[PDB]
Amino acid sequence: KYSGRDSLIFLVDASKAMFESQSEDELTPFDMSIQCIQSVYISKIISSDRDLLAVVFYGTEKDKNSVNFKNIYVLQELDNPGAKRILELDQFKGQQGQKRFQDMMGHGSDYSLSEVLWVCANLFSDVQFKMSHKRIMLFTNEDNPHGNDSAKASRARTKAGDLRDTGIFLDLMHLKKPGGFDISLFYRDIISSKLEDLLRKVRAKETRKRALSRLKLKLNKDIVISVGIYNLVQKALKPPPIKLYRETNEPVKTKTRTFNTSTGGLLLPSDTKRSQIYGSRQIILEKEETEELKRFDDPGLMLMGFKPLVLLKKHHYLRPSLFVYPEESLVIGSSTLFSALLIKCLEKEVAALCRYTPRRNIPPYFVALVPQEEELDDQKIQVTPPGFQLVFLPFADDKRKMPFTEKIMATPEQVGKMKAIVEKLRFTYRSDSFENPVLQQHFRNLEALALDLMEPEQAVDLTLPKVEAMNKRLGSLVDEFKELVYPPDY
Amino acid sequence: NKAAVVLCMDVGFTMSNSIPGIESPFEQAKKVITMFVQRQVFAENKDEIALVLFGTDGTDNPLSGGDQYQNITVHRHLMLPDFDLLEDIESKIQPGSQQADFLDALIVSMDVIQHETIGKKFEKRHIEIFTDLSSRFSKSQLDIIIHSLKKCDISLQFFLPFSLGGPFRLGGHGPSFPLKGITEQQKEGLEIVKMVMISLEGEDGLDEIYS
DNA sequence: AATGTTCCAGCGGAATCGGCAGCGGG
DNA sequence: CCCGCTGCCGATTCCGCTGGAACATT
Repeated sequence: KYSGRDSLIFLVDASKAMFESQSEDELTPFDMSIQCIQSVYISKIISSDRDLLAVVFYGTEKDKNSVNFKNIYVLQELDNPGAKRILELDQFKGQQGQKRFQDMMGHGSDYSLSEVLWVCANLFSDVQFKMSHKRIMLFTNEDNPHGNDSAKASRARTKAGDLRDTGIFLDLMHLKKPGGFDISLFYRDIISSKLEDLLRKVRAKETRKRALSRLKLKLNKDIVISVGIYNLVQKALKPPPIKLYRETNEPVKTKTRTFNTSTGGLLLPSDTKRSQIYGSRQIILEKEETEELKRFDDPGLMLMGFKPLVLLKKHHYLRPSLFVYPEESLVIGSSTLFSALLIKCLEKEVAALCRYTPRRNIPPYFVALVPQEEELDDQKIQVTPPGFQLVFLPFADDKRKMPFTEKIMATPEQVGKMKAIVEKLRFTYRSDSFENPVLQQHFRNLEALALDLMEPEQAVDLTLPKVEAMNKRLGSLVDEFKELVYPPDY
Repeated sequence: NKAAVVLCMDVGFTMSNSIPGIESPFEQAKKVITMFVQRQVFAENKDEIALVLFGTDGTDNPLSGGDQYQNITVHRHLMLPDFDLLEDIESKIQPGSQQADFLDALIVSMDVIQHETIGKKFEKRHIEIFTDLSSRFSKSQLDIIIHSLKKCDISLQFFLPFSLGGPFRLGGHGPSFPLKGITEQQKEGLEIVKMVMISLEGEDGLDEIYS
């Protein structure tokens, strides 16, 4: 579902074995889990700040939960992330936080592992939202919570399957007791370490999936196929500021109005017109008139014909491409025509040409529906979906003409040394990972301001060049390029 | 900086002839020129428009020596195009049925350019022609006017009606003349203007000719 | 003055949901 | 004329994208 917010309950182990660092001074696994949950909060508070997150402690001494089982402590009932909750968990970092944990609730007890799963189920079941995925991350290192009891183990397995049928998927990341994954737990039955990503993989991102347009691709008289116009790439930008009242930090509820026809008195949207003063004379017309002089067609795509992909030269770019994909629910059988067009156009290497009109009152604009073929493998590399790509076509004045009065070639021997350099610097472009320095820095400064901790981090700009790396990895050939035919000559 | 365009457009009877069944070349040229001046006026750019009509009723020309330089009226000098210059084309139904020549309008265009290139700096000089190429061409002087074009460093542009060699209405990315739109007088007119323009700067001029 | 950024305004998708009609029974 | 459901369809809320207008800079 579109409005299905994701849920995640953190179930960490506080029994005995995470408050000792296996005779090391590196990190106690309880602290490791708290670090991981801090990371997840700070990630989803700017990535998915509508998902619900919860922290629950088991194996503790005192208890808190809606059922009043012993040794189960729900630190936070599941809800949207916030700074308050990140701080509430931050007070358990390190050994000082370890002893704070010791004194507020206190580790060491006989947990059940079947009451705690029941508490997690109740948490999931007590929220009034549509949930897309229920998932529970179990932070534990112990293998046999049933070391002295088999009835307890059977009840735990029963309740685990009892969770699973209601769509609650338990996944387990084990805090390595000796610091390496050789403790192979036999609980492949209960569950459905891969944890460094969970410490820091996604500094900043977003989540959605939506049409952005539901149009009719009409075959110029009556053959109309409903179709969605998705946005595959968007250029996200920082959230807009909120006007906030100094003395109390409250939203201020702006209100704009126009008045004072030299008198003082509110002007309704009906007693004003729109004018443009050209040369000396002023042209006046009303709001609906100035909305309707840009109106050519109805929303939708209309084929202008077909052109092979070759003669639309791929530097005519002005607007990021969109993605045509068939939508059957509006008019039935559209996907059949869409598939037929996709296959035939791919085999002929011909892209459709349409007159695009996204909204009701907007000038038409020429687009090319370039077919793209879905690619996939055994590994299931679903990195491009089948359908069309709307390349927006410039008209005549979106183009600009340049000086062009310069034509001087270089001798066919500098090309060789530039080839040397470029093959030296040749590198695979990317799959991801050029995150916006401005956006990332904004997020980090905002994190610092909200958690007022120490002072804001410095995002490492992946965009910057590794200048010394290039200089050393080329060595003594760039200077050979500099002075082969053209000295400064003073 | 600035620019100055001196339009010369025909109003002769043959160019303003009756509709064969599609349009009239006078109306098409009027639409093109009104679109040009429309863009200029509403773009609020610092350019001057000097409009002259060849093949008019009278001859309100700065120079009219005897028989030659006739039926040509310099309606506007190089001045900022206002709504007056646009309503003028909107209020110019009269063709003034005296078809005389077009090269006379060209030499008048150079004359007015030199007459008005005073006190106003200009980096570009352009002159536009709209002609059915149906009148008797004048060969009073051709080489010297070419030399004048070369020395004055100006570039012209010639537009001609549908006659170049489906129901072509205005523009449809297709044919220009419906079945056969040219006559031998128009044939030789196209020939002479082509050779003149080629002699001016060659194939680029052959590229700068549009229906 | 040329442009990039910010800001404001407007349109649409999607989910929800309430009541507006029209349609049978009393 | 009532009375009652019950489809269902309109409008709201929430997002999000785009466009237009305003800003500030060399």
